[PDB]
Amino acid sequence: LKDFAGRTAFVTGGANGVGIGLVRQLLNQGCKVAIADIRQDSIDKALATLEAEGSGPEVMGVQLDVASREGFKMAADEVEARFGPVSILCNNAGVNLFQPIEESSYDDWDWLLGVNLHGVVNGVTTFVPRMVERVKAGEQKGGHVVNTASMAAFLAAGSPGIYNTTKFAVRGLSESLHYSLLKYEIGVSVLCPGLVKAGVHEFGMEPDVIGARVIEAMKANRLHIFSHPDHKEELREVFDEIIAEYQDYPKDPGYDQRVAFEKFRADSFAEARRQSR
Amino acid sequence: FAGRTAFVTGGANGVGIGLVRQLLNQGCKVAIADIRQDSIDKALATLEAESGPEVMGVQLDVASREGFKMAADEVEARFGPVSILCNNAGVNLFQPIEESSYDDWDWLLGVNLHGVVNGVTTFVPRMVERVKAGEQKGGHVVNTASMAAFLAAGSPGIYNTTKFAVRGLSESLHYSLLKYEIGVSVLCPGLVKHEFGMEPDVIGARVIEAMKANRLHIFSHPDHKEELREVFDEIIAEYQDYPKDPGYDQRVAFEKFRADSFAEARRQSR
Repeated sequence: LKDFAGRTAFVTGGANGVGIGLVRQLLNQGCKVAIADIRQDSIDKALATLEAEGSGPEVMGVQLDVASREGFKMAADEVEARFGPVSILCNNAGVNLFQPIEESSYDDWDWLLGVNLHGVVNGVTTFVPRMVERVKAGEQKGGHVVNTASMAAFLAAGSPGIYNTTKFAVRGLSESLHYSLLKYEIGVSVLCPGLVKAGVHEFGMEPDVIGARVIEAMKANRLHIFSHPDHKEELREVFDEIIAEYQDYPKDPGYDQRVAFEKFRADSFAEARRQSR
Repeated sequence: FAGRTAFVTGGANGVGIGLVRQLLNQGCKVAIADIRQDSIDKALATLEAESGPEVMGVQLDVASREGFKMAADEVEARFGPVSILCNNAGVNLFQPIEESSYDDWDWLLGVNLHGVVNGVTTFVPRMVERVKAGEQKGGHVVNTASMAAFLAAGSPGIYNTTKFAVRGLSESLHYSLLKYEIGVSVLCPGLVKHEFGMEPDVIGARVIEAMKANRLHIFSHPDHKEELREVFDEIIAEYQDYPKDPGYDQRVAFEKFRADSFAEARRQSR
């Protein structure tokens, strides 16, 4: 992704937290940015303070429930009418609920799936096919999709069960999209933060620091953005344990033929990853 | 195992019928649930051709929450409380995400994700209440994901998305159910029997052993171990040796703490 100047970006959950940091840093790269958020009140305050920062003519707000496919289309059309084609999409909207799954209701699944999973599906489905059409037409060159997952996309304990489910799903979506969009040179990253700012609420990473790390990772088309170096050792141990779960099973009939074919699609996939790096 | 009742979705063939047969061969009573009536009937015919007083069939669209509830009720009215749940229904679609419509998402999410959500929401609270009442001891939920829960290429994008989600769901439920001694496994097979795919009976047999160990990931296939080791190495290699940001020292002290607790839960699990 060369040069951000003159590009239009759309950021869901853009009104605060990780979102406002992304918006600010994109602005700092010369992007026009639309803040999309569920609450009009949060949007107005974000716009107020970005105007106070001097970015006024480069930002707009659009009230949006990311769970709504209809709403997402209408919001995209509005932003593209005002600021022109969007080539950067940050699906950053998210909600949480600290509960194990066996204590969670169908209403709880619907609420979290709508915002955390559908929001990303809807963002991707609204914008990516537009991007792909513009690229095939020579009307767009390059672009990026950043989806905010979590370290919960790797490290899943008992709670928050539904959250961990939606974050693993966002990771699988993002990894798949990353490989399918290489041919169009649209980048895809999944942002996997730890704690964002007992004093717990106090020592989380600053959204602006996360934002800077994201911009650099987008420039690299880095698949996994580990904004936090915190979990490296733990994740390595978790990985070692999964590998340790392989059992020393006997060859079933058809094994040699199957592995021969398998090493074949394995080669094509390692080829796709090698081109990604 | 003997005397337990199991409920298997997509139970009419592939992996599902492998699990059904092997579960039947441990002395379980087994309900085959599947969306297609005649599939069920074919499976029931094959199995009678081998006891049939211990197997039943129930038509079910796993995407339907009301349907799942009624199927659960029917099974438990005839065979008794279900203590083994295999959420094994699944569909695939070989397409990248940017070429997939909302209808494609709704279909695959319906079967592959909502199926597991519905199975778990229908049955697990019943199991937990019974464990709490001292009416049930032990139990198991096996969810069929795929090696696509680990190895996600451009296609099939929606399929990979649903399988990551089932894996994340299974891992979370495994840890939360430990205190009720209800086991949870995610079955991650490679190719199933098209002439060199693994026999479903062999997958089922390996699943039964893993259930007894409460093994979190069931890698039925030795095939992918080296490939997966490589993927994990590349993921760790994406970590960036970033500078210490403000609060880093406190934050990392806290993370070592919750990691310690989590590492403890995993050691207990093993």
